[PDB]
Amino acid sequence: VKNAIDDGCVVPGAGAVEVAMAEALIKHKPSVKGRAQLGVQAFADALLIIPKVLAQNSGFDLQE
Amino acid sequence: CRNVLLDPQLVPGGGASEMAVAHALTEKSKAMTGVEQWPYRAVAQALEVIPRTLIQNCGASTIR
Repeated sequence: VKNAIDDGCVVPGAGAVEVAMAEALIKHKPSVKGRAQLGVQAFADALLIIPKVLAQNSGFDLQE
Repeated sequence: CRNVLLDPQLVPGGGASEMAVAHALTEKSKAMTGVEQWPYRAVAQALEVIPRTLIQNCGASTIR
């Protein structure tokens, strides 16, 4: 709650933020080169762990 | 054709049928009480393993 005082802005979570950010990367090259692109796929799928796994603990299939 | 010709009555099952009996027995075990209820409840459940596996191919948490 110290952070809430620090920043002005608080987002809704539960892996909401993370799917949104991953979606933005997959679609276009952020720098427009192929060299960048090979790490960029890697970066986007790494994020998806946080939401999908809340589903996993509970007992709800991750792809769905 | 030999099935229909024997009995015009037939189940609208589809794995619905194994399931139908499985739940039927669970209801009766509770009502009757008596020394019979524990072995009768055991067989009730055996029948239910089978339609559950059909849902395994489809996805998600089968038991839900």
